[PDB]
Formats: sequence, structure tokens, C-alpha cells
Amino acid sequence: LSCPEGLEELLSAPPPDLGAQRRHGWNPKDCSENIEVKEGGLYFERRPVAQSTDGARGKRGYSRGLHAWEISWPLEQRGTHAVVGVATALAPLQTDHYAALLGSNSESWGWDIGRGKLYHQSAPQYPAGTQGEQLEVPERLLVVLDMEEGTLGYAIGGTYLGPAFRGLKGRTLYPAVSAVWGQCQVRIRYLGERG
Repeated sequence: LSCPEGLEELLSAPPPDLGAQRRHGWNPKDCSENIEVKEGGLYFERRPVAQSTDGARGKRGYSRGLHAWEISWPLEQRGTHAVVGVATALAPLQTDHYAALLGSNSESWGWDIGRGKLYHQSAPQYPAGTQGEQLEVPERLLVVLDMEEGTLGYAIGGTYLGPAFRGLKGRTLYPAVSAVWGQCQVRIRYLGERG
């Protein structure tokens, strides 16, 4: 079990209420001009814009403890580049072409849930020693940020897939995605903190 200490307890707790999910949800003040944050942070909608990759950060950056949130991203709303992970407050959230914007720099770490590749200033396959064409990330995935070990990993159907990224200790990291699909609806559900 490569699971962060306390992940089972965090997931077994009463989930954060709607207020908390909104406080830790997408930031309307920290997203691409082509993204509209909906329901006070619970999801965003990318506007139908040609030749654009558009990202969003969570309202809250984490520097300590164990944090987890579920992303819900419908399979038919992913297009060519659907990347899920974290960013510093300095990651660019918009570019004028279709690309894996999340993880294309020093300020972001992303899992391409289409191709299964890991991007940081960039790619290895995740999970460990799988083939991309041989995997399909379902609609809901858990993002697991352990700021005690300085790790980012993912869980699918409540199974942790191990650490995707290491070396994160001493950073302040925000939930993030970058998207290319017009009118995609990407849900974030904060599941809480331990610590």
C-alpha cells in the first residue's frame, strides 16, 4: 500500500458540506478568461473558443497536510488534451493553441487522462508501466496531494494508483486542470484535509 497516511480516514469522514466544497472549488478570480465558474466553485464551463487551452485553479492552495478532491470530467467532453493535477499561483491558465498546458512548465504537474502521460516542465505513463491505449480513465477520479511527503497521486474507484509526482514539499499547490473542449463541465468535489 503506497497510500498516503490518513487517506482511508479522510475518505471515511463525513464529506465536506456544500459551503466547504464551494470554498475549495474553482476560483472565478483565478481561471482563463474563456472559463466561467458555476455553482460558486463546484464546476466550470469552458466557452466554445477555437485554438485555446484554458485552465482553472482552486480557490485554496495547500502547503501542508493531506488533501483530496474528486474531479468529474465526462469522457465525451475531454477532446485532445484533458490534464488533471496541481499548479502554483504562477502557472499560466491560458494559451492560444491546443496543448497539455497543465505540466508544460515549472509551475504545474498534470496527468493527461486521455493519453495516461505525466507532465511537469514537459513523458512517463501512469500508472507505473501501463500503456495509454490500454487504459480509460472514467468520469470521476480522485486527486491526492500529500504535502508531508510532497507527493501527488490519483485514485480510481477508491483504489490509489501510487505517487505520480514527488519533490512537492515546501510549495503552495492549487487544484488545477487544463481543457480544450467547448462547453466542457469539469466538477471539483473537495473531500477534505488531514494535518
